Amino acid sequence: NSVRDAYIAKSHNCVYECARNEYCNDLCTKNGAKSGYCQWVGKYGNGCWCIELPDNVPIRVPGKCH
Repeated sequence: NSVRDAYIAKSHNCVYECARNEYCNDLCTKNGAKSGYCQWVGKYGNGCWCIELPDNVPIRVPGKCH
């Protein structure tokens, strides 16, 4: 469908660095997701992972963050 679990991105192909869960939940839900949390030690380091983020919101994909 139109939603996916994903790292929400900020320009240009960067995760939102994090430490605490509430920050990520706030960020993710503002952007239409159901919830979110801070994933420590993931594919791109520590970043906010959103649950059921709408597909029109950019996400982290393979490539260089800058």
